[PDB]
Amino acid sequence: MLKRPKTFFDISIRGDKVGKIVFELFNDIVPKTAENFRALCTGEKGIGKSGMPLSYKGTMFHRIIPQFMIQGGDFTRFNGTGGESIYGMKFDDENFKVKHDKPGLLSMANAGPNTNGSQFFITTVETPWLDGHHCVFGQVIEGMDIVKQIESCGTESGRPRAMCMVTDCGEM
Amino acid sequence: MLKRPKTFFDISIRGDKVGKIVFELFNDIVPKTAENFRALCTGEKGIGKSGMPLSYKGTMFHRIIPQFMIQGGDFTRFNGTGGESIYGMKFDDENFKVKHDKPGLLSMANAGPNTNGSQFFITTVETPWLDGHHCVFGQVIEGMDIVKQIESCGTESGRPRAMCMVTDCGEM
Repeated sequence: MLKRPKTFFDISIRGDKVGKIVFELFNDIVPKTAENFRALCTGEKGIGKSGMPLSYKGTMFHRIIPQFMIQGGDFTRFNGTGGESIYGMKFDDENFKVKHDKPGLLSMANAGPNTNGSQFFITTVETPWLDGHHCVFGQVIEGMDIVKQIESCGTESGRPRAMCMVTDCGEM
Repeated sequence: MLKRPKTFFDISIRGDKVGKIVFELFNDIVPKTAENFRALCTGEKGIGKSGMPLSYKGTMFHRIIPQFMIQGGDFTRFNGTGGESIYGMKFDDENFKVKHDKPGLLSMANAGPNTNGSQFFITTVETPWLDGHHCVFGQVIEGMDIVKQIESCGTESGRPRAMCMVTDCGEM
């Protein structure tokens, strides 16, 4: 019998520590996707195939769209073109059971079907149009205000107006 | 009678504060170029033409080449395609009096002649091949170890292996 894992990001904005976001991952619904996020928070898998630490520590939210989502998780290229899962470069969309039906959902970014690596995004609104297309695997249980601070650094193109960093992360 | 201005960057690497770099700017040799760096350290010019704060606070070293230089200063795009001077988008190469003849020199990055904005770079070796082509305008007087820590995050393509941030900056 397994519990939902908890992870956290420590956030800083524009160089200043702002607080902590705490996630709960649905390992009961998408075990393989949740477990990817869990390991990348802990860095426990060491050095990935790209020769980089498999860890969100020191990563940026490189795409931020107000009234939509914030996106991060690229720890090989820090610009949205990289990232790597614990399973390899890419892994398949596990399932689409959970809907983007509320704010503060954790969901896998992808460049098409079954291209999951390490990039994730956090919704700040309902985004049902992403249902069936991005795999929701956990939710924000603490720190939605921090999410809304990062969101407030965004533009409609997604280009950020400020650098928001995961300065530390791990499992609680 | 004017003294050389001093500025500083507070650095963090991979999310951890590492220390401070202190510069001395040759306002006696390149007054207009030094003054651009001075203002952008203080943020005193407020909001630039691109609608962003004219400030290095929260900016990244987006290009890092070991046994060469580290490059930062893009506060409009955070990837090497942006930046803005206090004089406008671009300003002319002031002069080329000072040579890239020692480590720890501050020099203006450019995409060709007279395209100076806000991107700078710090040499960690002698780079005489950049003489006559990039405008040297100050030097590192404290924290060369921090420069060498950032450099150690680089690759030969210039892609960084870690996120090194100016978390605070100003004039001393």
